[PDB]
Parts: sequence; structure tokens; C-alpha cells
Amino acid sequence: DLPKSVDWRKKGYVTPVKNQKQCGSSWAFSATGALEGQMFRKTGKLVSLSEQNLVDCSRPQGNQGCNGGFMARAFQYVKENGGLDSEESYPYVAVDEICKYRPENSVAQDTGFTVVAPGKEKALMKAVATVGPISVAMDAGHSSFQFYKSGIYFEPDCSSKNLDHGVLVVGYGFEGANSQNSKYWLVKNSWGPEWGSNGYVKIAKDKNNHCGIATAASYPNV
Amino acid sequence: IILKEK
Repeated sequence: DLPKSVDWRKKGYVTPVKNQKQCGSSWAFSATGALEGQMFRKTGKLVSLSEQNLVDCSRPQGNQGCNGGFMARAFQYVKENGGLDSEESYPYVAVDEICKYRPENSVAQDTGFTVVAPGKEKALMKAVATVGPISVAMDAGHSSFQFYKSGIYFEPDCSSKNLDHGVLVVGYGFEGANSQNSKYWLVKNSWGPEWGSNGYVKIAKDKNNHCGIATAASYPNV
Repeated sequence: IILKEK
């Protein structure tokens, strides 16, 4: 059956917390996070990937650089493009720039991606437990989220359908000794390690898809 | 589908 708790950071699949700064590129950090976990599973090497490569080059797939985008479009770009560069070879500058993708600097590839059935938290749990970190969209436009600090995040104003931020679910768990109470999703954000809990947030889990965590989740196929 | 971030 599925584990009671999962935390892929303890297994080497997750890079340190990054910062998107003033660019609306959360979608790009969510996509690189999921790709960093799948590459690690395939090769045993953790290599930080280029969000800038995605910001500058994926407009043909429908992304809008610093104005917005979507993780599934980023994985499509990776598929159609044949690769994705490392962060060290294509650094992040938080502004839309000229596409400078270099195939010789590619350290990741995908063949498309798999989507988790919309709105199904149990299906999201199955994906997290069997695959690795999963890219998800959520409604993050709340001052309570901006000022989040500890504990399980639960916000009555959250929507499960109007989403505006891409994040990465790296695990799940519960508080206490009963595995079925006070559950939460372990989510990595892209607002720097100074935001939230060392850059992470526990979002209420199994509470009717809180903030839309399971509404649009997906992962790359490597 | 796109997340309007800015």
C-alpha cells in the first residue's frame, strides 16, 4: 500500500531552494524541480537545471516568460527541443532575454509528460509516492501565504480552480502518531529559503483539494 | 493553460 509519509529531500532528489525574484516564472522553477528529481532517479546525479533556458526559449509552446506559463508547456518544450541546459551553463537573471539554448550544455531530456487525474488528491499521493517530486499549480494569491511561516497552511479564501503559482510537491505527511490526521503536502516554493519554512510550506492535505494542489499536477517522462 | 503570474 502507499507509505504514510514521503520526503524526497531526504533521498537526494531535490536541489536547494531557489528564488524567482521579480519575474513571474514559478512555472519554470516547478518544471525544473520535477525534472531535477527525474534525472536524479535515472542517473544518480543531482544537477541544478536552467529556469532561464525555459523563460527565454519556450514561447512557441505557449509560455510567456516572466509574465507566466505552465509546467506541462515547459516539459513539451523540453521534449520538442531535445534537451535543457544546466543552471551553471545558463544562469538565472530574472528577466526575459534572448534564447541561448546550447545543446552541448544539455543535462536533461524528457519524452513528454504524465498528468495526474484532475482534483484527485489520492492520485497525487500515489504519484508522489511512486515517481518522485510532482509539479503542481495552486492558488497562492493571499497575504496569508505571502506571510506564511510555520505549521499547516489552510486558507479559507483559497480556490481550487483559479490558480496562479507553480510549486513542487516533494512529499507528504501528517502531524502526530495517527497517519490519517492533520495531513499535509510538503511543497517547495521558489521565493528563496527566507520565505516560509526554509523555502517550504505544508499545505493542508485531504481537505477537498485545498488551494487546487491536485487540479493540475504533472511530471516529466525521462 | 497558463498561470498568469504578472
